[PDB]
Amino acid sequence: VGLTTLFWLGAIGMLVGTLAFAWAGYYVTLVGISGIAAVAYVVMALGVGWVPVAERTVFAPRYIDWILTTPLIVYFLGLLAGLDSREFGIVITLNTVVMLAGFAGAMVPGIERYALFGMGAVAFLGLVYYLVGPMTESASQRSSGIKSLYVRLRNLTVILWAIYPFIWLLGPPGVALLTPTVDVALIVYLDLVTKVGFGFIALDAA
Ligand SMILES: *C/C=C(C)/C=C/C=C(C)/C=C/C1=C(C)CCCC1(C)C
Ligand SMILES: [Cl-]
Repeated sequence: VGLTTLFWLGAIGMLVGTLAFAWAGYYVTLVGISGIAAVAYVVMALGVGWVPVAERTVFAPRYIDWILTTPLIVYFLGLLAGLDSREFGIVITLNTVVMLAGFAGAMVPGIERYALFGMGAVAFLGLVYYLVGPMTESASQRSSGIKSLYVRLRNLTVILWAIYPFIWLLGPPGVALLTPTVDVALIVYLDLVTKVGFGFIALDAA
């Protein structure tokens, strides 16, 4: 099982999700979430964007993907919760800090990269606070079914997103403990669940 095989698997999974969401069509956002990831995985499957950094290999399309798709996931959750256009700005700003810090830390060869990782971790804790607190208060004002859908997507999001920084740190970008193949396999699984699984839970409730 090679890296390219794993990338193709993620590509296929994102494509199936993309077509499913487009057919059922919120729906436009889900198409963007999995559609963008599909492209990133194909590019990586073709061997494009594999950037050598010191002694590790960094996958640049992954971070462009995350920077564009994760704010769309937060946007989807913000619509469910009924956020005013100002609350959107805070959470999307916090999200972008996490994503940019990870992208920069991955691309820096020296230990300064752990300083960038730490900053993303701090901003992530602030993002979790807004999901579990203010956004949950806001979602409470909606129908019982909308509130229930928000809570289920929120917990899926919070629990799984919290695993990514550990995979990053244990993988090549960090202490380089986990091997690239295992690290990639774990992230392909998480990407598929936080995007396509996310989407199908929304379809089921609709
Ligand atoms: C579809 C892709 C998803 C949902 C990716 C999520 C990624 C994260 C939640 C990553 C978080 C990180 C930290 C909290 C600190 C810095 C390193 C990151 C980017 C792995
Ligand atoms: Cl990476």
